[PDB]
Amino acid sequence: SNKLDSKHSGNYDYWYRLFRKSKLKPFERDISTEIYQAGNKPCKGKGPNCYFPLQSYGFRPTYGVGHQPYRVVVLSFELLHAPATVCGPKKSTNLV
Amino acid sequence: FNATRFASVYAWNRTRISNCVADYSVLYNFAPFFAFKCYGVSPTKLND
Ligand SMILES: *[C@@H]1O[C@H](CO)[C@@H](O)[C@H](O)[C@H]1NC(C)=O
Ligand SMILES: *[C@@H]1O[C@H](CO)[C@@H](O)[C@H](O)[C@H]1NC(C)=O
Repeated sequence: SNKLDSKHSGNYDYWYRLFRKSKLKPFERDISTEIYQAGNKPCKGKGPNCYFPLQSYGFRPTYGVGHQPYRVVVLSFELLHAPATVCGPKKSTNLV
Repeated sequence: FNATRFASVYAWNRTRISNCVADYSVLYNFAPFFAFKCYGVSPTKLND
C-alpha cells in the first residue's frame, strides 16, 4: 500500500517502538510514552541517555521495496471441536 | 573510551578488543551518553 500511506513532501504520521523495559507478551499491548532509562539516571525528557521509547515510521512514495509502506492484517482463530459463531457457506439438509 | 586524541572521522580509528571479559559498567561510568542506540543486540542484554 504505497498510495494511502504516502504523499508529496512525506508523511511521518505512523509510529513504532524500539525502547522498552522488557519483552512484549503475546497478544498484549504496551501503548505508553515513557522515556527509556539508560543506567541509573531518572531523566524524563529527550536527548542525552534518556530517549523517547518510540520513533517515527516516516513514509514517502519513493523508497525501496524493503522500505515500502506494507499493510499487514493478521487473522487469529481458536479452532477445536466446539460450538461456532463463524461458519462457511453450506446448506443444512434434513435429519434421518 | 578514555582517550584524549580520538582520531577524526576521516580515519575512524578502530581498535581490536580480544582476550578479555567485556564488562559494560566500565563503559557506562565513563561517558554520560547522548546516543546509545543499538541494532543487533539489546542495550540491556550485553553482559550475558
Ligand atoms: C490488558 O491485557 C490485554 C491482554 O493481555 C493487553 O493487550 C492490554 O494492553 C492490557 N492493558 C493495558 C492497559 O496495557
Ligand atoms: C579518564 O581517567 C581519568 C583517570 O582515571 C579519570 O579522572 C577521568 O574521569 C576518566 N574520564 C573518562 C571520560 O573516562
